[PDB]
Amino acid sequence: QRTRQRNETQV
Amino acid sequence: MEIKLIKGPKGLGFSIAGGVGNQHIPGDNSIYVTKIIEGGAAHKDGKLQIGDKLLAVNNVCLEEVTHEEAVTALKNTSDFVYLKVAKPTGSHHH
Repeated sequence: QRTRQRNETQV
Repeated sequence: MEIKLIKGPKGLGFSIAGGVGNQHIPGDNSIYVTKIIEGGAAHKDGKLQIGDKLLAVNNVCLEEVTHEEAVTALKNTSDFVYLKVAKPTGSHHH
């Protein structure tokens, strides 16, 4: 639940 | 369409958004490159565009998976990434 939906995240 | 990236201290150097519930394009539940980070591998080698649909990473399927589940697959990369991209398939392709 760190990366999540309705938000982008850098890989 | 495949893009080999060298993963490093800035990661792969891009930001994705897509996946089950995080679908970037209405009707297309794929992982989409939403941002590209400065000096990132995908910004240098990447020849990648914001709006690209990731099919897979290291040929691990990113097709209709949870955003975090996908991001974890791109995160668990070291010094080499074989990025598998397609242009928006179930939507307006570009």
